[PDB]
Amino acid sequence: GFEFTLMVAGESGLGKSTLVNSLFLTDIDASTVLRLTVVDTPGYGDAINCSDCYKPIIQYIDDQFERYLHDNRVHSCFYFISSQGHGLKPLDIEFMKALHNKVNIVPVLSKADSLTMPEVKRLKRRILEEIAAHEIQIYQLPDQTRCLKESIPFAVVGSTQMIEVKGKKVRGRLYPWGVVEVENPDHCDFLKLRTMLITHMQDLQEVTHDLHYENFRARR
Amino acid sequence: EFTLMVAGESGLGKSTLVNSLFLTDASTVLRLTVVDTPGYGDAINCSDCYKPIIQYIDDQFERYLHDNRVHSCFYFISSQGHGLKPLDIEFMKALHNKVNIVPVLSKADSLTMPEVKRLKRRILEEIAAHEIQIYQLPEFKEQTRCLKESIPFAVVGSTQMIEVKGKKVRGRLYPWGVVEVENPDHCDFLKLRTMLITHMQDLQEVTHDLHYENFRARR
Amino acid sequence: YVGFANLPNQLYRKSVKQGFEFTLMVVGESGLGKSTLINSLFLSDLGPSLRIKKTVKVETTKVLIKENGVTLRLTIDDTPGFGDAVDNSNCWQAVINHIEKKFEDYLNAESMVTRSKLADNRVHCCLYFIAPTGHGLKPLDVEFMKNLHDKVNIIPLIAKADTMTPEECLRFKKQIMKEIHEHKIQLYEFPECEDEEENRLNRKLKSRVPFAVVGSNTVLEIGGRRVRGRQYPWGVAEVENIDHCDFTVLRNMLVRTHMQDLKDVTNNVHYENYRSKKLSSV
Amino acid sequence: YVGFANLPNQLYRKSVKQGFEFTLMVVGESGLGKSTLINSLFLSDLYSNEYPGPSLRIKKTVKVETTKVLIKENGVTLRLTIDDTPGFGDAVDNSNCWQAVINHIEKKFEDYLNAESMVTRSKLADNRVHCCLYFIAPTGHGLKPLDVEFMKNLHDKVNIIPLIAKADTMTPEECLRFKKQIMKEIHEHKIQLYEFPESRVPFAVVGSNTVLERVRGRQYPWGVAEVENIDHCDFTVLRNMLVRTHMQDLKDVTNNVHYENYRSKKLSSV
Amino acid sequence: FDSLPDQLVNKATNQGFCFNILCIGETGLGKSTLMNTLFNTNFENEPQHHNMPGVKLKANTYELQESNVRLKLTIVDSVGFGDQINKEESFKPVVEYINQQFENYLQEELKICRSLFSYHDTRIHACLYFISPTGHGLKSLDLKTMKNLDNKVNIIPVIAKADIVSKGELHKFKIKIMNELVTNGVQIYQFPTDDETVAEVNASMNTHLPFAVVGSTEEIKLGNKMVKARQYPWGTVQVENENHCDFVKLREMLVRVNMEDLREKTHTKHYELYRRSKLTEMG
Amino acid sequence: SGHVGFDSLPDQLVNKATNQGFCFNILCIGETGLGKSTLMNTLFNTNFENEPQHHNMPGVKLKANTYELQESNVRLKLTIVDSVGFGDQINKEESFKPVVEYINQQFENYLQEELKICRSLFSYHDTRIHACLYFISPTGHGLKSLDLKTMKNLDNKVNIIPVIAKADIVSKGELHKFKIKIMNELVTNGVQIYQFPTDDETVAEVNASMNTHLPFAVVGSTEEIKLGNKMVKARQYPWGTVQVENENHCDFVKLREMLVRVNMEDLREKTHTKHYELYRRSKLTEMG
Ligand SMILES: Nc1nc2c(ncn2[C@@H]2O[C@H](COP(=O)(O)OP(=O)(O)OP(=O)(O)O)[C@@H](O)[C@H]2O)c(=O)[nH]1
Ligand SMILES: Nc1nc2c(ncn2[C@@H]2O[C@H](COP(=O)(O)OP(=O)(O)OP(=O)(O)O)[C@@H](O)[C@H]2O)c(=O)[nH]1
Ligand SMILES: Nc1nc2c(ncn2[C@@H]2O[C@H](COP(=O)(O)OP(=O)(O)O)[C@@H](O)[C@H]2O)c(=O)[nH]1
Ligand SMILES: Nc1nc2c(ncn2[C@@H]2O[C@H](COP(=O)(O)OP(=O)(O)O)[C@@H](O)[C@H]2O)c(=O)[nH]1
Ligand SMILES: Nc1nc2c(ncn2[C@@H]2O[C@H](COP(=O)(O)OP(=O)(O)O)[C@@H](O)[C@H]2O)c(=O)[nH]1
Ligand SMILES: Nc1nc2c(ncn2[C@@H]2O[C@H](COP(=O)(O)OP(=O)(O)O)[C@@H](O)[C@H]2O)c(=O)[nH]1
Repeated sequence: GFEFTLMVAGESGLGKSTLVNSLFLTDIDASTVLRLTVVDTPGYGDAINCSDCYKPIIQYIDDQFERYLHDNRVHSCFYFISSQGHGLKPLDIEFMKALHNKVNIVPVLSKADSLTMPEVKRLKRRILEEIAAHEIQIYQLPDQTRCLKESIPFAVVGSTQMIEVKGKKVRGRLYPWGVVEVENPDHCDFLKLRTMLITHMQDLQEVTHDLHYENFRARR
Repeated sequence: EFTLMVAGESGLGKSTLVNSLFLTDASTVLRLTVVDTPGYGDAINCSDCYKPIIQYIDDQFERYLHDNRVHSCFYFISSQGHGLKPLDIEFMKALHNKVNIVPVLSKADSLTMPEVKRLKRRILEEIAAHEIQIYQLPEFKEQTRCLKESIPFAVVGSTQMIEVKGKKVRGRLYPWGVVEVENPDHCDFLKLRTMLITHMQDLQEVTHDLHYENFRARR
Repeated sequence: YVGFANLPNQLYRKSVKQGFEFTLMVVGESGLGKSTLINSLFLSDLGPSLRIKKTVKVETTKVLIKENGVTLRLTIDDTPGFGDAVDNSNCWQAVINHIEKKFEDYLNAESMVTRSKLADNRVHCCLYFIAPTGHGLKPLDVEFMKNLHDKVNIIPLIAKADTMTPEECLRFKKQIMKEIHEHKIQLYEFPECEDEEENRLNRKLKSRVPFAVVGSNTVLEIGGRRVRGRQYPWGVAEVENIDHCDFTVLRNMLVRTHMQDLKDVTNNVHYENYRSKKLSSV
Repeated sequence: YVGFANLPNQLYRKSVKQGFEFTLMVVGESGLGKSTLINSLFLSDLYSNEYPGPSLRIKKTVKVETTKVLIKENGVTLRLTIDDTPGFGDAVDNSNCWQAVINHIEKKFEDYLNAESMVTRSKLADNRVHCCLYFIAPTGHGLKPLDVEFMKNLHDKVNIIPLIAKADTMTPEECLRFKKQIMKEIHEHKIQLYEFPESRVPFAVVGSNTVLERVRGRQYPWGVAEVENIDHCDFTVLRNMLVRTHMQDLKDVTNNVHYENYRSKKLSSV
Repeated sequence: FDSLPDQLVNKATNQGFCFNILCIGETGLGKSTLMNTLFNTNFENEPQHHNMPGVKLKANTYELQESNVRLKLTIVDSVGFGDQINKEESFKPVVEYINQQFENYLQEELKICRSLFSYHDTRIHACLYFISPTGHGLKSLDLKTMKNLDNKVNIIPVIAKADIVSKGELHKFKIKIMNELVTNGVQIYQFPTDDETVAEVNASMNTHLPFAVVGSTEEIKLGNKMVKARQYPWGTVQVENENHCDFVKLREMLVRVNMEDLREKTHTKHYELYRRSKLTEMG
Repeated sequence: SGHVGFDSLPDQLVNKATNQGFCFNILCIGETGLGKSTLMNTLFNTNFENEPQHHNMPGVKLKANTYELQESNVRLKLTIVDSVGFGDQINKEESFKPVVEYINQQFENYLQEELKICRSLFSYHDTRIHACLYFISPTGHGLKSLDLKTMKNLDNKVNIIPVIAKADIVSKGELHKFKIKIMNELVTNGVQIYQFPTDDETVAEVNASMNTHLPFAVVGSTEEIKLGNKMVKARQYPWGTVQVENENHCDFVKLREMLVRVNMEDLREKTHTKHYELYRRSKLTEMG
């Protein structure tokens, strides 16, 4: 059927490779794997002065889009937000602002396992007020959206592990102090992300085709 | 008559022995002419003290030439000294040419018997050495011999009256005893008095014949 | 909790390896019991009392005395023969020059570009001896206190404190106190520190100065217990009871109650007062 | 029995009817117990409350003062002169501080010489300083330079008796050590002390005036310091050999050597 | 007669002690909570905002009483560090703060008329570096600042938010951390490796650098010993537990054993090097 | 006062004076044969034989002899100076000149040794005459002119105690009259003979004033005669024995009580203080 591509960007160590391998159950780098083309950017954030970097990623999608005009375009851009902060880092906000009109983004909270109940609520509220303050127009999910936008940017945990729990092979990170669980739908919310990715793949593709391409076709 | 003069120093008591001798300056008290000669030597210098007696005896013979003559020249030589002073020796040497010298030791009661023997021998030695021609007096034989041996005499005198041992006599009272002037064993008072009494006439004739007569030879 | 209270333990442990340095000077007429009192004060056989002789230059002695894990590098400054000579005018110049030379050495070592841990050589306390006349201070002693008290810590001691009936010790001590007040000789300072307990302690210590102190090296026993003191055909002149003498208070103040305090006064007052006189002259 | 043997009786009578005179000079560092020893030597208040000792009163220059006492005892009349040098060695500089002592001593000697050599002589008032007690501080080391130089400059003018001064402030062992060192320091500097006719020089002295029941002693917080003991102090030695044994041998030697040596030097100079 | 420690500590107690800590790391790493849980006293450090354009330094001073000891604690938090786009000059303000403290001390010590012992020691004694828990290796900024700062202040590498990392990945991160440190030749502040008999005690800790820390102010009720812990919906993480996190190691080292060591190394080792450089450049 | 001491001072004088040795000089003046050698063999109980004079001595001279005597523990050197030839010549106007010359010569010896620069007055031996014994002839009439002249010419130079020699020849009524006459001539001529001391309350009133019996009527000899149960010294006569140690016969006891018993040191002190001082003042005024 469709041949969905994928942009995954973020600072090093934010669990990008782990999450992409866990989500699709399969292991600038444009790797071709329904044909997936996971476009994972290796060098972004760890550099001494990461000022230009948001241009080459902008450069590549423009090259990808113009080549198609001349379906391998990048349709979704999973951007990762570090759990450490009380809000959004300048690099994160700048990348979202300068990348949201080329590829359609999905804000996602990296490593949700850092935050408690009131803390995850507070951080999510802060992200909501900040995106509504900088006027950040993320991809709006088609209309139960209340507990999505309560959770958006989806708190996520990614782990290529089958930790044993209750005699079941659960996707979970260990530690030395109680295991965490991926499928548990209380506030891990990876279930929400996978479910609605699967159930609005077509909508994602259509909005990418009819809005971002059309805007580019007006740009070119 | 008799001229008894006593010659010597002053203060030897000779006046007391004169008053005691007869039991009774000059005094004619027999007509005894006592001449108590003033004791010479009381002055510091005794060069001229000798002279007064020579002219008295020289004038005495002169009236005789023109019996007051001194028959006895009683000479009292001091008991205190060891012998003859230069004064006594000069006087005896200068006088014996004229007047009959007889020596008697005054104050014999101040002297011991060995000493008076010593002083008699020294007096005779000093007479012989200086060629002094002292009178050698010529029962009568016995008294003549004793008087010759007894020259010079030692005689004591006394005037006051004492109740010694009984009878009232002349003597001296001392805390050690009584000096009996009369007693022959005490002193030669009796020897002197008897010699004068017994030889008065011999003295007169010898004075006329020896001392006065050689004076005529000298004259 | 929180452990802010264990910091004194760390200070204690760091103080062990380095070692504390003390530099004590003893000043007085020859024969006044200086070396002997030093020997009896530190309980150590440092005996120059049998060194019957005159001297030439300032005598300084380096020793290491260790007890209870604490090591004292001790520089004892016994003055040369002074006061004994006929011409005693300006006999304190050797001591003053020694003090200034030590201060200059330490300050010059501090001022250099390259610095190790500074090897302190400054004299910290000075013990001056008063002849036990029984009438008053000698003019030499008054002069030398006047010429000395502004340069190092001076503590006056009544040497041969065993020669006085208690009435005469009373009279002599307050005669000395009156002379000290009248010449305005401020002895080891205790001006007006705002703390209460320590201030009353130090004002009760001032009221006793000068100290009737006897030194010796004997161990005589008295019927019942062993004591430390001297013998006379009529008793044992005792060093360790307050009734018989006042050595205990002097040793307490000098060593076991104010010795670190003495060092602080030396560095923070006497060094600093010299430093402003010196450095401003530079 | 020509009877000559009564001549000492006649000497007795004339001596006891004419009285005796003595002169004692006390020289040393102040505070050494000089006034107390003077009072305890004659058992009297020579230095009383109204007329205390030198240090209790006088130190001005470093000159010398004198006091008289008449002691009538068993019919013996003693005229005692106590001469004190109040303030000697108690100055910062003690150079040539012996001038006062020497001047006073030769002053008395010159007075006696003038009295003797005058044509019309009266009875000779003997004011010459007969005895001189020099006090040495009980330091224990040796002669202070001032002390040795004083003795060197005084040995040919007066009879110097060195005294150890404060003696209960000084142990018998250290006492003997200081005596021996004193002998040595006299020897190599050629000092001729008063050869006492009869090793003990210098003597140790301790005295007291407060009678304790009843002996003259000092009540220390540990006991009683009693003077009269022979072993403790030689105060008995000084007392006996000064006021009961050689009161007049000292006069004889002062008139016999220290006087004509002063007369021969003076008359040859004249 | 050598009871001088008693009087020494008596004067010290009459005075009180002083200490200075610097907290350097990216914002959101958990510095304020860890410093509240290190001294167990709630310093009012409000929720900030990342929009700080450059690295700034906020200093808070407090007087802490325990037993008889009064301690003047100066915490200095670096805010805005490691967030901006231009991360090249981010290591200058910390350098300038340390050098300014040393300059103040040098000017006061070289002053003619000194102020006795009244030198309030403002020199930053301890410096805690917070390193992001990424599982790969040092950032370029981290290595740059750590290398540029190890020769001025006593640097202590500490992994922030250790609860994120698992034990295997924590140890892997530790091993590449020390590999990068030795490769780039940085002399991370070592506790005395050859300290007589405490050599083993202060060398094992040197081998255990960098630490991994967790902090919490929420007193939660586990057993009848209500603790300092963070209660995630999947489990409770103890701050003071040796099995979970190495906060107790950091507290032990920084507070109980090695305060005066840090002060002495600041004075003798670093400040004198600063003195030599300044006097050489003085003339 | 406080307690004792200082009573041994007279004892120390006594011991030092005894050790130094005592010296007494006696000038014996009297006409030859009066008993001078005999009286001073009597006085000192020993034989000082000195030859019984040539009565024809060409000039008056002095024979001075020195002896040593000892009693118990006191040792005394006697300088007995006898006037030999005195009163024997015809010319006696110069009789006393040698004696006065001798006295002044001894005074000058003392005073000349005193003024020497290297003097030794402590050890030097004085030769001044301390006491003079004058012998009065027992005349019964008074004192001769020579006695008055000698005593007057010698009263201010040495102490004179008038003594009657051979006193055993005068009766006691005569003795009293002759004594009273002697003291009358002494006071009338104003001879300053040596009088007893007055000051000392012990003896110098009672014995001093009681002995108003001067001059002493004494006798002397060397033979000891048995009286009672004692070998008492005496002068023998055919009518008895004159004892010398009995007061009622002679006054020898009182003479000895002066010379050797009670007032010898007074004699020496007066020689040094009354006579020597007079000569010294006169000489030092004469010489300048
Ligand atoms: N996952 C995890 N979160 C923590 C940990 N410690 C603290 N936090 C949370 O992380 C957030 C960061 O806390 P802070 O220390 O205040 O953040 P900061 O960077 O110091 O900035 P300030 O708020 O100004 O102090 C806090 O809200 C804590 O609740 C931890 O050990 N692990
Ligand atoms: N009756 C009596 N005879 C005496 C007395 N004294 C001396 N004689 C005697 O006189 C003799 C002469 O001796 P002295 O008179 O003593 O001799 P001198 O006159 O002293 O002369 P010198 O020997 O030179 O002193 C003696 O032998 C005695 O016998 C006396 O007192 N009474
Ligand atoms: N706690 C937690 N750890 C994670 C997560 N994702 C990755 N990790 C850890 O990060 C390490 C490597 O992450 P990685 O996938 O290379 O990071 P990325 O490539 O930037 O996405 C792994 O060892 C994981 O244990 C997450 O969501 N939560
Ligand atoms: N012993 C003694 N005394 C005598 C003697 N003759 C006289 N007297 C005494 O001497 C005193 C005076 O003597 P006097 O006859 O006047 O001496 P004249 O004037 O020289 O003769 C008298 O008192 C007599 O007692 C004598 O022979 N012996
Ligand atoms: N009475 C008394 N004697 C002492 C005292 N201290 C020392 N001594 C003795 O006095 C002498 C003083 O000698 P020393 O101390 O060496 O004198 P310095 O070193 O020159 O001052 C020594 O022989 C001591 O035995 C004391 O307190 N009292
Ligand atoms: N230890 C001692 N003290 C003495 C002695 N003699 C006197 N003292 C004390 O010394 C103090 C002063 O002595 P005194 O004036 O008073 O001394 P001075 O000035 O030398 O005459 C007196 O109060 C006595 O108690 C002694 O021999 N030994």
